[PDB]
Amino acid sequence: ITNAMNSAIIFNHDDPAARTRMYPGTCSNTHVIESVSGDSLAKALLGYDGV
Amino acid sequence: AGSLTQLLATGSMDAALTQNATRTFWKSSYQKHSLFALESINQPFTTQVQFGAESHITVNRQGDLLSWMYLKIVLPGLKVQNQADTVQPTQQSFASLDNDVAAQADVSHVLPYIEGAYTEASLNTKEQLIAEAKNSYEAAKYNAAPLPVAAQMQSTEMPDFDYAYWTEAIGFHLIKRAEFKVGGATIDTIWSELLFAMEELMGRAGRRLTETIGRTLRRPTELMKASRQEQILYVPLPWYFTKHPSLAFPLVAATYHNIQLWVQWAQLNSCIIKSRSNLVVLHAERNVPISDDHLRASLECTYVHLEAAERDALTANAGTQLIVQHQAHLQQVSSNNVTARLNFNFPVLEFYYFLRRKANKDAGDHFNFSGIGGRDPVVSAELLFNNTARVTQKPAVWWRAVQALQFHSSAPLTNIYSYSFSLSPEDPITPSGSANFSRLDSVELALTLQDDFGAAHDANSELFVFARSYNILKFTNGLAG
Amino acid sequence: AGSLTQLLATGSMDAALTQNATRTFWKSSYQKHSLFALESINQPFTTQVQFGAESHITVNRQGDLLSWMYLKIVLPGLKVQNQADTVQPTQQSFASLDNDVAAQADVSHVLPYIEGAYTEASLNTKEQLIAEAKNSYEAAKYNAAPLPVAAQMQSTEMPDFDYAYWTEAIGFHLIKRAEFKVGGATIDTIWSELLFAMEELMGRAGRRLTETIGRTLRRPTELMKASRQEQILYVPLPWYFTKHPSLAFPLVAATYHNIQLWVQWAQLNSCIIKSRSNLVVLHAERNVPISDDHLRASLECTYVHLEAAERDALTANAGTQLIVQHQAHLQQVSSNNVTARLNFNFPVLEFYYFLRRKANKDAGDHFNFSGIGGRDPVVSAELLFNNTARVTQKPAVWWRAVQALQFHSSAPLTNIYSYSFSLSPEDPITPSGSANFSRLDSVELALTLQDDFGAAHDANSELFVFARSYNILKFTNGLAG
Amino acid sequence: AGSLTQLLATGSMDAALTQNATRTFWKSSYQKHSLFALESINQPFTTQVQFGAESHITVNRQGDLLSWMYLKIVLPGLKVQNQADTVQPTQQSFASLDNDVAAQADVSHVLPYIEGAYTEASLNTKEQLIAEAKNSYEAAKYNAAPLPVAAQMQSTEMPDFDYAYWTEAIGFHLIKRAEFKVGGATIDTIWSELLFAMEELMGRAGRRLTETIGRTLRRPTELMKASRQEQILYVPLPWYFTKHPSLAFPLVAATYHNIQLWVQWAQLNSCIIKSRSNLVVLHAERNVPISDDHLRASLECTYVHLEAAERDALTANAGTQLIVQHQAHLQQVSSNNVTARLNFNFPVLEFYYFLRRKANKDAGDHFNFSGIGGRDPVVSAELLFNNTARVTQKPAVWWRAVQALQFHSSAPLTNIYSYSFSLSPEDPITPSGSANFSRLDSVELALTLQDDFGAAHDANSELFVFARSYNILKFTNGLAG
Repeated sequence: ITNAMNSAIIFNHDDPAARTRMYPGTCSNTHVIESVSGDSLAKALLGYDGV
Repeated sequence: AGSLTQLLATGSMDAALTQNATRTFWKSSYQKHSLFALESINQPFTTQVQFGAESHITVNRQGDLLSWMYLKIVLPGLKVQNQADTVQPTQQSFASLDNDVAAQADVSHVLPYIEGAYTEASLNTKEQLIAEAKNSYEAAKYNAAPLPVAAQMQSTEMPDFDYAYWTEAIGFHLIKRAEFKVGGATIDTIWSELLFAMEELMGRAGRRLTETIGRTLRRPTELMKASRQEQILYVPLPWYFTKHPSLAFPLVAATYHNIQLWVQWAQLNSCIIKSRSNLVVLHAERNVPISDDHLRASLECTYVHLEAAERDALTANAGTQLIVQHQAHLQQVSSNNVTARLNFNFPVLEFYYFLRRKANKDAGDHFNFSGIGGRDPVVSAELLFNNTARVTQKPAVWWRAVQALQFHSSAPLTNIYSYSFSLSPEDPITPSGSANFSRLDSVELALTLQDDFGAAHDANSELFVFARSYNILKFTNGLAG
Repeated sequence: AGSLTQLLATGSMDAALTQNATRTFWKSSYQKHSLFALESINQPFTTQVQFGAESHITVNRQGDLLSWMYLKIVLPGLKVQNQADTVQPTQQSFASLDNDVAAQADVSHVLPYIEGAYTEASLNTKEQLIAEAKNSYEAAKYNAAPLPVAAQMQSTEMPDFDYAYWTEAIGFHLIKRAEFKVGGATIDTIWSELLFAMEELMGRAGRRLTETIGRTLRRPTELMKASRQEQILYVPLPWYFTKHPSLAFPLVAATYHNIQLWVQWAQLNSCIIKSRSNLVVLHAERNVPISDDHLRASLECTYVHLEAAERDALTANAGTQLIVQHQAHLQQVSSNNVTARLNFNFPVLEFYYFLRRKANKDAGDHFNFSGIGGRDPVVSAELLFNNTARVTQKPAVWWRAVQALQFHSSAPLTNIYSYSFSLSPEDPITPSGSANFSRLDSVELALTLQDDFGAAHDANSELFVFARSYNILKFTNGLAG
Repeated sequence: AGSLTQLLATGSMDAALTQNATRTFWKSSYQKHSLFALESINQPFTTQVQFGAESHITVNRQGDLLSWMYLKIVLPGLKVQNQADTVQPTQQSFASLDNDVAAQADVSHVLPYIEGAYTEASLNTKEQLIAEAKNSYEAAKYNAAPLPVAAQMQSTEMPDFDYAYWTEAIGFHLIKRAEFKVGGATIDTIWSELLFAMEELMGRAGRRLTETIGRTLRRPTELMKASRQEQILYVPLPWYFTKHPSLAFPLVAATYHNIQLWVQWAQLNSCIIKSRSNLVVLHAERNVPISDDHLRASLECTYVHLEAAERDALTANAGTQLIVQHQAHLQQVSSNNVTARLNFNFPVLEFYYFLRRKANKDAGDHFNFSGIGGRDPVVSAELLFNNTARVTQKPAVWWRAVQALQFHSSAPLTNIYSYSFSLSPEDPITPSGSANFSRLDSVELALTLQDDFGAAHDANSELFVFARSYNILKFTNGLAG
């Protein structure tokens, strides 16, 4: 997903926390993350505080 | 000629009112005050905040006095999804409007008065038979004249869509108990039910806490609208020091004691009502099932900064503050006759009491103190000191409306009853009457409740009695006790 | 640096405000008080209580002072039966909604403006012609723009069943007159119309007497619901001694005088409104025609018990109390120009005035002080002292809204007008202005009323003028006068 | 035995409260006052009163003090006629409900979220697409849960006939600015927007200015009904001397200065809203197009007449009055981040701030301080002194509800925010805190507004900031300054 986002946005999963987090990558200086949407995958990865 | 003659038309009676007059209406006099500033500062809890848990905060020392204190609560927006569409449907149970336990409990009391084939009847016929049986029940129990069946068939226009909402006055309901502690000693304790009763009686017109605590005056459609998005609530904590500037808590005089607020939070299952039993409740932004870790709270404190001369004077001699403390008697009710033994201490200013049906609590209507069919749950009450009537038997309306009219800023919209020994129990600085319960061997509140109160589906209804009492907080050598 | 600099940034002007400051915001000071207790005691009338009769009670001596006083009224629930089904149909006549005398009186004023065949028209056509004639009347009399006919056709959704109800604010209406007597002398007198006017002007937000007096704010459906069962009303009697604890009536200082409350009760025929003219009104529990002996009342008094030292001091020297007494000028109105000659005495603090249409009174709407079509009955008023304008001609809104805004806790919802000579006429202990009417040869209130006020069907409309005046009650050697 | 034992059950702590008691509850004490009388006198303007003009009045010297001051405004009734039926159709443009600029501005923000063929859609389909796009916009911007489309389709039942009405709270809107002048110097200035904000925060329950200023709480049908006939409004001017009798302006002490009220009137085009764009608005009585000369106003002043001894004492030594003056910072808003540089002077008690959308102003809804879609226009605010946070970033609800709860008689129904440095900013005679802005190099109010605030159709939205500051008015040798 990070590679499909051209590393503009970084997705990282923390196995000790069992949590997925999203961070600004290469767009961090130019853009702000306003919102996240998508299908069942986006909801599954991010809808439950990253669980 | 007439206006000058009025000033000359004085006798020996006017001398008691106007001779050597020390005041004029035609010139303002003002007093000079010392320099001070106010600062509002928000502070996080020292422990994690979660539903059903206890959390505490150690209050920072960011000024010389502590004045106002608000619990800032942040609640997420709610969404709902069908359990069949959810990858993890396992959640705590919530009260649901398709399973109205309060309406079912009310129907249970009128079942003996239903004439005809109730079990086999169509839904519309069952509603008619229940409304007719309500008339027969009320005629038999209360000698009530029958209401037209059409006037009892109030359809609450419930929306034809799925929803969940935070319960009425959620800002108070969340605070099951809060304790103000100094040096590890509990100085005062407040309860959710007491906070609501205090707002009903002492809440001033045009300054009601409605939006600040998530209260809609029982309009479910407004609770639904508010619950679709994040809510920020500012719940006032009505400690003795928040009532008047001269009672502000002297932080500088208590330098060697930690000041702590402890809060016991409501369980998440009690905070939410849903349209249907088969819905999962989701956090609206995160799209995950709502969980106990979604409660966020912080403490907003108003500090007072003093000029050095006043700060030094207060540090040298803070002396004593008159304080009001709260006491509670909590009892289960299983009979129409109830005696509450009020083991309260100190000079009691006043007490409040009210009842909650088990069915209203189970329906998530936590501040509905009404009886069966929304009636007054108390028929009469008596107050006894050492088995002698201090207040002889009086009807519910006297304890609810006459006591509120005499001693309070407002009359309660709910079935809250009060009694004052004080002429002005809302004055925080001027004692105006009390009864010393530490010198009474027995204090009994005897209640006659409505028929069938605490029977069947209402077994373990709740009686709340709260008292306000005077005590003294002493400051000496940087300690408070 | 900034907050300390503010405390140092003082000049010669700040010295008048803050030099030698006698108060701090950062330390509470309280005063100690003497020991006292409050007791509420209910007492029966000495004579029988009945509709249309006079009853009295001799107030018991169950404490050292008398503070609050409430008339506890118990009204039976109402039911109705057709006169044809009743074994004894002979009852007093009651106002009925099928014979709306107020609506008929309003129609009578617009009859000259009805164009076309009114007598032969269908009911729906008559309602249209009346609404069009109302526009023509209001255009001709008031230069009013016409309202859409559909906006004037307010159907009050009246229930399609038979009912009777107690009139609006029945707790006040029942008290045609009450007299507080000491030693056989009348100390003060209050009237139903004055009690209502006092609650409109001085009734605090969140402490309105609504439930305590059977007032619904003109919602007939709520009066109907309340009237189906027994009602217990607690009507406050606003005597001088009920207004402040320091004015509590010193029972111990008046030992040789009987204290009496006398009450003249309203006639039963004036207390009830029914859906239809052919209905008999029954006592809901007893299933008998309602009669004059079904009125029940008792007096609820709050006594103060004093410590022996304060009781002995008060017995030795009760001295004098400043009192407010009420005076009344009651006049019939048969013309649009009315002059009321106010033969009041003593230092008058303020007066109230208002009008009642004969048609509103006959319809049983006793506290409806509106004019024709619900308009303001007063166009303008002037106040004259010895034929000199004390207040030049002012419009109704100035006497109703500006005077209430300046001097009262509330603005009246009805057409009650006031004028204050006092800066604070609601302060019971601090005189703040008066006009001495015992030194004026004439006091005239000149009124210009709406067109056709007191004409035709409103011949013998009523003008009420009430004044509040200062006097002194003296206590000496166990006597009061 | 128990009540006497309570009076004997005293210790060393009770001595601080009750030893040498200087007050009793069982005997009234009153103070005598000097003789005075109040007179209300209506006075015409010295210049012509017209819409969009400035007018002044020189206040007459008809007593010794000046107390209350009301602007008495008379507005004609409104009628409408089609432009095609009018012999002279040329009139100023008025806001019209067929051209709702506020609704069009709200739609403009959701246009990017409309999915499908909006341009070619039927009207009912466009309303559906707009409601769905509102859900998508609110989900994207606020993480809001979607509302059912049927709950967003609120039809305001607008009447199916032609009308025009005076805008909400027209009595305040008419007063764009008023200046109280003494000897040619401006003593204080008030603004329409400040008058409304002061009534929202300080307006007491049961004494709201509703009828006196033509305010309906945004019920257009009531504004229409009121606007069909002549309206008489009594707008209170809340000068320092109208707040307490001891601050009454001493006319006798200022004998050599003219006292003037100057009023800048609103433009007629801003005062009226009509059902349709093609209607001409007529004076209802005169049947002519409404014009700028149809505004009528007069000043109603309450004078105080003093006894000669008090008048002579006040003339010899009126001394100094503490006064509150008002200051204003008015700014255009074109971005979601706004910094207001508050160049106010003197000891500031408190400030108010609020925003008005350009679209709300252009729609004639002058007191609608809401954001886009009726939301709160402020997300958060911070207050800085010399680039140091005096109040760190707080959410809108803290500035609106918590500050009002702590310091004001009422919570605002509109998006008015406040902050007090005073413990009691509504006390006109007792200073209870301030910040001296004449000693701060910078005072900045930093605002984060809602998304798209001040963008596109809302370019040049307005920020209002008003401050209340202490000053001293001095009276010497018949002069005031």
